[PDB]
Amino acid sequence: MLKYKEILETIIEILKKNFTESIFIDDESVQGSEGSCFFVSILSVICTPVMLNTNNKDIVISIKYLPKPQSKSIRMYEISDELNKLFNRNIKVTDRKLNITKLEQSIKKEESIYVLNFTFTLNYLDSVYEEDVVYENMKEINLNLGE
Amino acid sequence: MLKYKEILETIIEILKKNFTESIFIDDESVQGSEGSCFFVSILSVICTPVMLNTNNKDIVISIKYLPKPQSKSIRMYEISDELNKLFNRNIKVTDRKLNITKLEQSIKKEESIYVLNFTFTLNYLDSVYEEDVVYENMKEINLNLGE
Amino acid sequence: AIGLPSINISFKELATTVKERSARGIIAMVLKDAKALGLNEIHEKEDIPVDLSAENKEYINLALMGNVNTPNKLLVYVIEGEADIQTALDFLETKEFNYLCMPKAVEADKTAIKNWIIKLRDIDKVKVKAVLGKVVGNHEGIINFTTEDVLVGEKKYSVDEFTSRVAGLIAGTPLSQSVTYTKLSDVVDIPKMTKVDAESRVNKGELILIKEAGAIRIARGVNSLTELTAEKGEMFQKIKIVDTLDIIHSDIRKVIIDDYIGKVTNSYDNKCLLIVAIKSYLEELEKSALIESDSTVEIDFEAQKSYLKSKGVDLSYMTLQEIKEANTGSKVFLKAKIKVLDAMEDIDLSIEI
Amino acid sequence: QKSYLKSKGVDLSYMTLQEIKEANTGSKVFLKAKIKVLDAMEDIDLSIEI
Amino acid sequence: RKVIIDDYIGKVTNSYDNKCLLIVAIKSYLEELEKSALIESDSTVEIDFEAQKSYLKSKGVDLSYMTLQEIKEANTGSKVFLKAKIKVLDAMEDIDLSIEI
Amino acid sequence: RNVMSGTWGELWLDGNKVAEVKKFQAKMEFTKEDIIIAGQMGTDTKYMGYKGKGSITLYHVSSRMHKLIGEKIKRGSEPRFVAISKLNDPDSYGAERIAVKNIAFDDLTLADWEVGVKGEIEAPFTFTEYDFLDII
Amino acid sequence: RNVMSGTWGELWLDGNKVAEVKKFQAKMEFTKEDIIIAGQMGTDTKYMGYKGKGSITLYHVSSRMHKLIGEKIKRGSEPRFVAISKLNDPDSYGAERIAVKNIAFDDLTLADWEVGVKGEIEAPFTFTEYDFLDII
Amino acid sequence: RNVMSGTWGELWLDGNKVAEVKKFQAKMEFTKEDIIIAGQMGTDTKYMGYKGKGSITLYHVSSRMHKLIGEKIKRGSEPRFVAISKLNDPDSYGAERIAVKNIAFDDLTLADWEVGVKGEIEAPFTFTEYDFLDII
Amino acid sequence: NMEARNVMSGTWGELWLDGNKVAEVKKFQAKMEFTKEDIIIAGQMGTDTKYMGYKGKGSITLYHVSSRMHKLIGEKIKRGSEPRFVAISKLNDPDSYGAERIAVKNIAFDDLTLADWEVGVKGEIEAPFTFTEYDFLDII
Repeated sequence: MLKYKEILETIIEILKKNFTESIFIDDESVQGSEGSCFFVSILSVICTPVMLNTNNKDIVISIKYLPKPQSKSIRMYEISDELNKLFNRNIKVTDRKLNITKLEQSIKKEESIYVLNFTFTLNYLDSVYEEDVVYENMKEINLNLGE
Repeated sequence: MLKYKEILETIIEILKKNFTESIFIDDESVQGSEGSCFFVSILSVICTPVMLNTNNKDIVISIKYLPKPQSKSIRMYEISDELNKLFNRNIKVTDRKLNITKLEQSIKKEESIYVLNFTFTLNYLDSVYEEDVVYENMKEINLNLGE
Repeated sequence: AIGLPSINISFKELATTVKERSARGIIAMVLKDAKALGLNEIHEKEDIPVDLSAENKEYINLALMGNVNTPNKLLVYVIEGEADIQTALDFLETKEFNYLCMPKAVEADKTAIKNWIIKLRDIDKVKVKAVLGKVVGNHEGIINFTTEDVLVGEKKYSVDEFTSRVAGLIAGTPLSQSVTYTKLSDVVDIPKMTKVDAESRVNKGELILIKEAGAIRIARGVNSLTELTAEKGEMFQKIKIVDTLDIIHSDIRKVIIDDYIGKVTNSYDNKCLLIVAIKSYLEELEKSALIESDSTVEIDFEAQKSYLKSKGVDLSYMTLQEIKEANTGSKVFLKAKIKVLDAMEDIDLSIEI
Repeated sequence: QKSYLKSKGVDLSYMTLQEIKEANTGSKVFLKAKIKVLDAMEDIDLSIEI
Repeated sequence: RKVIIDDYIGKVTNSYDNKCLLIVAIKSYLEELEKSALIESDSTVEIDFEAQKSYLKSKGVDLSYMTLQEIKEANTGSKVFLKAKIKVLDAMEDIDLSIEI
Repeated sequence: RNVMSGTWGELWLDGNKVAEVKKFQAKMEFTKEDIIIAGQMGTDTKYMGYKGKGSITLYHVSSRMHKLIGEKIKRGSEPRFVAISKLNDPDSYGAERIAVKNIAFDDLTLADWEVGVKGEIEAPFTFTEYDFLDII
Repeated sequence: RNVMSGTWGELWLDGNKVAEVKKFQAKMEFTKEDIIIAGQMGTDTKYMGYKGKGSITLYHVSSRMHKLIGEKIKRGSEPRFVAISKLNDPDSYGAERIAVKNIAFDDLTLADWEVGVKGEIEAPFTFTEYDFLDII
Repeated sequence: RNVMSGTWGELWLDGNKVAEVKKFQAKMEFTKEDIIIAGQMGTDTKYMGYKGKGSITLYHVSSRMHKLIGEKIKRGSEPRFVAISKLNDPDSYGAERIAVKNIAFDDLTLADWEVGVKGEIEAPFTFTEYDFLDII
Repeated sequence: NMEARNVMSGTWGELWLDGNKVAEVKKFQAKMEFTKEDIIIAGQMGTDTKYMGYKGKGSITLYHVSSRMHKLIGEKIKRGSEPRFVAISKLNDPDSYGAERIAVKNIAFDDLTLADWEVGVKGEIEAPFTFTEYDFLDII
């Protein structure tokens, strides 16, 4: 089908092109980094059967910005306004444009620092197609009359 | 009826065939394991009477992946996309195909690490059939006329 | 490709619009004499080869008249007087026929004829019938008849030569009705025999001739199948039912071999289409009131289960629907249950004053 | 249009059909038409049942 | 044959309307022949659907989507297929008469 | 044995498989007339006939419904269709097939859409007679 | 003593036990006519008769309802049925049985299904007379 | 392949693009008459015609609807309009266009507002005939 | 044999009056009433009838699109000369077996409506007529 790794790599590629700061996926990197760094991950996936063969899937994607010097809070709003432009309507992966139904962001206090959380939801229909087996030709077809 | 152990063993067998990493059920093993290991358990079971003899049962099954080296976060998404194929529509236990109504997964932060949680719901009707007792033949059947 | 422009007008007769499928009425008879060696099919009574002997001519005459209608087709094989038993049969195998009678009915021929009939009816799935005098084999294919010293036309006939007339009588009758309890006027006189003897013979042995009321008539004309099996049942003992079943089997074999072999791949959908075609054929048979209306055809669960067991699938537990749609492979197994209408033979009526 | 875009080095190994139909062709426009031409009757067949 | 060769060959296009006109002309000729008591007027002329289906399947197009009525109106190229049924009269030659006294 | 689920529903319309489908429904209403018999308080009823009704719901993947009837309706000729519905649940005991014949549609939806909502199309219909296949 | 629960409900239709059943209901409506008597403000009513109504709801395990009436309805002959309902709660004081007779069905549901929903079938009906057994 | 979303909806009214639009809807109801044929229990129907209905919903950015019909209606001359709706989803296979002709509006909303609520205007209409473009 | 679609619909009817097509037609009707006399025969209880003649009546209904009906007869009625007209009605339903076309000749109108209007009500005109002769064309 449409593997999640492809979507994740596409988002990482976009963020790598646009922003100079490093992008990490695992927690040890964001702890070890000496400067501000992005964090990208898939939050939740909900699959619902709507057809005999197709499924309705909703994907929520979370982007975080963690400023380590912590004196660069205005840069957070700058990055938010820059981010808002890239994800207007849809994103393109394996040439299948996925509608972005909603955009939500919030600034909350985590631990002793303030971080930016940016989320959006994708919606698309994906289906499984089972393998087709080749059958032999029929010969010597007999019937019995029990009654 | 349909024992839960059979369903659990079927799921463990599928995961053992597909993935090389070890699968554990108890907490001491996942704490003691030196590498990434799966965790499989039955989350909740809800029974509702819909007939004189049958019951409607909903089963929620949880699969967890805990990467201990913690530098293998991309392997988490790889395992998620691999898992998505095995549990498309239904699973087969004691030759009774059980419909899978919904698929839900999420990546959250637990303790100091990030883990993958994968859930799905099964729905089927199960019934109890009481024992039948053999009765004696009737003889010397008398009636009294009180009035 | 491109040719000269042309206009063509065609005139043809109206179509008969009858399928005709397998042949319904056709008789085969073998007799041993020196002349006219080989097959001599007889279209009608007027043309009889003169080289045949007088006794053979009388045998032809016995085989000629039918109970209700003249026989549709008569195939006669001429075998030499000393000629081997086997060769005639093997030659006839190539041709298709419905009924076989051997007027000599020598005790040597009965065993080979019975065995050959069984071999076709079981091994080769070819439905054929043979009528012989003193055969005891109670297979549904074998028809056995016994009546002593019958005198027809101020001359005495033996049982064996009269079996030819009996076979012609059976073959003449249409499928809709039965030969049971019918009057034949040619037989002027019969040996005397009581009703109790006739009942004792019919209940176990061959069909026999009896005299009652105005004329001498057949008595409960049925094939003798005294052994009973759960699959065959009692209905297989009656001659009309088994004849109708054999006609159905041969016709459906022709229909199957025409189109639904080797031409298309076998899938569950193809099996459903085949079942639909057979169902339509059975409905058409019902339209003429040969069988019952509500006959049903479905996949043979038992045969497919046995075949899958032979393949080592080990279906100790498996869903029924999955078995009915499993991967059979080269073969297709079907089972049909039908009901065959029988002519009225016994009537009960009660009146209150 | 697919051939022309291939000549331009777009490398549309994967690309949506609708996007190809509305892509930036440039100076040229490519069209295809399917029509059916009526032909005078030349051969006639007729069958009659008595 | 004479009428067809003289009039309808090479002079008009092959379309459903032209086929209908040719059918009407043939039917008119049959009606003309009827008054001579040679044949009966019940005769009908219509498009042979089987021949058209055979022609289309020989071409190889897929006729599943088109409606059954549409198949008759489908283009048939140069070929034209027609179907007719008639009944031919005869003079009385055998007479059976029975009277009841 | 389990109640057969509606997920495993397939529909063929005029010999063409309808891949996109959400609901199918066919129903039969009998027409009854009240009759009062002298001496009886109970009011018995007489069966006079029946009428067929049903509807189909499907996602708006393609303009399937237009091609069938849009051109013909304006011309004044009404087309009649045949539909087959097969419901085969692996858990259930068996599969049943219904042949609903002589179908006439009540309405045609040219276009319908709303911002943020996936297209959904439903079409009621009426039918006269039916044939039954593959009983359970 | 406790109110008898609806879980312990059993229904026999034409002598065959209906294993799959969700609800059963039988009811009796009286027909009353308003009569005004001179000198009285109160408006008294006269009893003129009754009509019987009810419905059954059951899961779509099998094509039970088709075999009963589907073939007969098209031919024009209406069948009449007899149903028995027994409600036996172990907590309650006793069990009661109702014999509802001369039942005629209002509709027949050939097929109905929706994605993700278990099949459910309901069928209204009307009846004329009843007999009562095993009073409480 | 995906179901076309309603977000990518564009509407042209009388050759002028309607930038502000929320919903569009066009529909066709057929008129059927019940006919009972002797000897048949089924009740077949005859097609007698059709009627067109639809509605538009848009935000109250400007007084667009007034300029079209407000002056003409009071004078007694009814104007007829032509509308085109195009639905082009990038995910979907293609785009379809509908030409709905001879449109007559049912009502005119001079003013409507409520405290704390953005202005929203909807207007039903009826149409006679249609033309179809860019099939899918 | 019988199918519901075959029943003809009145939407497809059309009318020509005096060789001109009348587009704003609502309904057309023509009928022939036979005149019969009761005759009693001696010895028979059943009363029999004798057919003696026929009389034709009909009517036309049409929307008040234009003042067509005035121009035909308004002045000639005052002058004392009564006009006569010929009407042709053709009913052609595509589902039906075929179209039928009946021509009605020697038409004389019963009345003329100068003006008939009411507020809030669309205009309509109805005119009954009597005819004498008719011919058949293209009947099924």
